[PDB]
Amino acid sequence: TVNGFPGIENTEKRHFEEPRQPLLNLEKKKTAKNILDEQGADAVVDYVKNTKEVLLTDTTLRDAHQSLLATRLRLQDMKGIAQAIDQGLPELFSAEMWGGATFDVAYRFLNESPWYRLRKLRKLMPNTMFQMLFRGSNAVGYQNYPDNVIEEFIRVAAHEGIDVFRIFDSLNWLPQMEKSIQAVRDNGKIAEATICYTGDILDPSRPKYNIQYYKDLAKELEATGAHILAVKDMAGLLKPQAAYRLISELKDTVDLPIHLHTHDTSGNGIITYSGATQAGVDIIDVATASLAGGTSQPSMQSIYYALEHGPRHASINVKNAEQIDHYWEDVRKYYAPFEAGITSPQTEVYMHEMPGGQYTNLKSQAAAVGLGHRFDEIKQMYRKVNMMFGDIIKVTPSSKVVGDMALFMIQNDLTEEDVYARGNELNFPESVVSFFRGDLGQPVGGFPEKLQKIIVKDKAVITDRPGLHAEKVDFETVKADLEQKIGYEPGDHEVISYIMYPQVFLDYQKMQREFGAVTLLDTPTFLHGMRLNEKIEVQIEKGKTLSIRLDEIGEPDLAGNRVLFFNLNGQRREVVINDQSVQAQ
Amino acid sequence: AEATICYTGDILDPSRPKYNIQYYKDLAKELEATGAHILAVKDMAGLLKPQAAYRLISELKDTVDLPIHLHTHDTSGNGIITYSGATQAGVDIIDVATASLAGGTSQPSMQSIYYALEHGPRHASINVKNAEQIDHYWEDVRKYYAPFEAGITSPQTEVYMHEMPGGQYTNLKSQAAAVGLGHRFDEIKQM
Amino acid sequence: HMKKLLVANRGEIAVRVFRACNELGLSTVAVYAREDEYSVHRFKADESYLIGQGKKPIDAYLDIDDIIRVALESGADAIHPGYGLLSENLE
Ligand SMILES: Nc1ncnc2c1ncn2[C@@H]1O[C@@H]2COP(=O)(O)O[C@H]3[C@@H](O)[C@H](n4cnc5c(N)ncnc54)O[C@@H]3COP(=O)(O)O[C@H]2[C@H]1O
Ligand SMILES: [Mg+2]
Ligand SMILES: [Mn+2]
Ligand SMILES: [Mn+2]
Repeated sequence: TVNGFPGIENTEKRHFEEPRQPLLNLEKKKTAKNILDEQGADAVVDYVKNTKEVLLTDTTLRDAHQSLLATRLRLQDMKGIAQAIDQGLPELFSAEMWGGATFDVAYRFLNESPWYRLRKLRKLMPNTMFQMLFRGSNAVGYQNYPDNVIEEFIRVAAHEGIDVFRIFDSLNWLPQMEKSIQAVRDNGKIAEATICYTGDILDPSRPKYNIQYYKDLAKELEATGAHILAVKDMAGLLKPQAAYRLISELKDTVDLPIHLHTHDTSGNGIITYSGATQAGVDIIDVATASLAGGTSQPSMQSIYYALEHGPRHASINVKNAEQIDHYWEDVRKYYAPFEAGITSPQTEVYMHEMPGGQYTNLKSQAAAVGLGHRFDEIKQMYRKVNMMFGDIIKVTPSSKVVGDMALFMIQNDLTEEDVYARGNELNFPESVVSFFRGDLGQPVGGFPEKLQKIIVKDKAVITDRPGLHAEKVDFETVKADLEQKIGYEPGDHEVISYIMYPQVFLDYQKMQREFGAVTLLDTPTFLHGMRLNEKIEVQIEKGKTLSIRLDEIGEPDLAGNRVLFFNLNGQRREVVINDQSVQAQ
Repeated sequence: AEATICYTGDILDPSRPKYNIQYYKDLAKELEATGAHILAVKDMAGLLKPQAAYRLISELKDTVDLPIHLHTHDTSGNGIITYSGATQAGVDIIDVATASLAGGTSQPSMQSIYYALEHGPRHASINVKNAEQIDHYWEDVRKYYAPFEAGITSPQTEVYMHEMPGGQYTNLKSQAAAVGLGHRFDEIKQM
Repeated sequence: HMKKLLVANRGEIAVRVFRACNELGLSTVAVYAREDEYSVHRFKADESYLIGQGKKPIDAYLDIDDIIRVALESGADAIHPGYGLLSENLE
């Protein structure tokens, strides 16, 4: 109240209505979660192939607010609609609700444990399969980790309620995914091996990623124990005819079901999904219409109505989908400071091929420095850097390397010839150094040999899997260190979260000891604090509802500490908080 | 002269027989009885599904000899696939807009409909680089009209139940908010 | 066999039975109306639930079905009526 939320600007707390609850016509039916629970993953795969209609994956809970609200969707907003989604939408194959940037961003900003969110969503959604975007050698981070850490993370995630494991690689490398796929197979869950799409397969001018490359990649992914093959289009580059050709050639090649993930950045997502449905795709990733379009996935209602009169239908209940969309439209207005702005179909993404989240992050980073008006030449530098690296796949964390390299190249006024010749003595950001040192992995076709020697001067460059070249982690010693650092016995999930994010978990525990569980507040109260004479009810526990009313805000004293006169549980309590704007003693 | 058939209802739904394909065929014949140069199909609410678009354009192309001018809105979010389906059925001219002012309520993007037909049997007669360069100017000047923008626009599939045009939808919402009935705007839509 | 008690009353007697149950070791469940949201007995129990929504507060405390539903959904075993309200009610 007296200092404002960090990051966003200080504004008055607007009055928000109670969001529109859905009116669902419940139809009880057997879902894929039950088939996984009693029969198994192979029975789930057989059920997917035996379904004529295209299955849908709801990416509302992770990717829709990743690409639009910058992963700022709190668990409190998902808790009011998770039961309604689980009941009124039983035809969904899976719901993507975990992994990706959510794991880091929740700890860093939302001050809530993603394990707590997973536990709550597993409680409120017992009949829906959960999916996390696993990223190969990395899991939620950006640096390499040893194999036992990844296996422990997979074991804990599968124990806590993750059913589908979508594992991709930043450079489409199979050594970085085989261990994760085998661990998911051993844990008894569905392993979704993922092909990261890039370039154009119908353009002869770019022959590095042709149809044959994706065909052999799908072949050698089928050689592993992958349950469902996945095609991830992070930048929305999949043209509809290219989508039809790719899905047809992959169905003629392997026998695994195909899962298509693409974005509506070019505005051609719906027709791409329809063309993949004609070619025989099985599952597609679609979000609700309130959080669809633009940077996010195509709408599930739009893809239902596009295939309503076609030869192949979409397995969804669109009345319940619109009823859920009412609530999502109502709760989108809570995240007004986190909106990117006016959205539009950007066909420029066919040139620079930025992922949408990376596009927004690069735009914010360029606005944070004195280069906010140079975004067009930033895009040109991004395209030229991607070409000069050898046409690598742009997805996290490899897209972050390209973005940081373009930002460094345009910030210090560099040139392709200048970097290629003069920049031997020039410094470089650590992301490009780590990428050329083999931390991310081996790209297809190998590094540019001369430019690598220019970029890294004398540091060690590996050519194998970076997991073998990492220091082993003993869980007992790090468990004891976490226990003495936080003062209580941690679980397996706390240990595996502390291993990947050492400082972030400690900061989260510090804010947990300071402010407590702030995940139980509603979003306007979480962001804008409280108003004068405003009464709120906070349910800290089932049966325990705090009654908080703010009566007065005192003037700041000489020491700078304001006194706030609260009415907690009907009784007056004065809270002393230090104002950060007085700057006086 | 562009004689215009105002599209409404669904032609692939047997539950609504008042606006079947035969009515539109009779209307096209009656409009070709005059000296109309180009036949136009104004889908003012984004009601034209792509299969319905293909069927309508085919059954109008075998009926009359005038060129077909398709106009639809992207309110349902299925404007691009509708335009491509009409392109496969043999439509002649489609109504598009620049990418800065496309999507949502307005017409589908010209760049998006060019890239949707880039590797098809029928291409789109446009220069996409100049279109994107003009789209840059339109994006720059769209920020001048910030008080006149109608908030966050998303693909609304409720336009299949109530069939308001988008401008009439915004005007009705503004009038409902101006008379104190904005909290039951869903009730107003059902009404 | 008895591990949780509900008090279908308000004011002094509710806190008295709460203290008796906490001395005996049982858990406590409270009931309150919207007009009684600031009462002491609401915050003196382990869990508290709102009864008689949209009714007169005296009639809210006399709602037999609402108290029964709260006691069933809260896992309560016993119900102490206190004095007054539904203490002498046979129904
Ligand atoms: N004879 C017909 N009867 C009924 N509807 C017809 C039709 N021709 C087109 N349509 C409808 O119009 C939609 C868009 O047509 P389009 O061929 O341009 O756009 C297609 C096309 O670009 C591509 N595609 C589909 N089958 C293909 C093939 N054998 N080769 C290449 N592309 C194909 O996938 C896109 C979307 O596929 P989708 O069929 O679901 O969506 C089609 C379909 O619903
Ligand atoms: Mg199938
Ligand atoms: Mn995505
Ligand atoms: Mn119009």
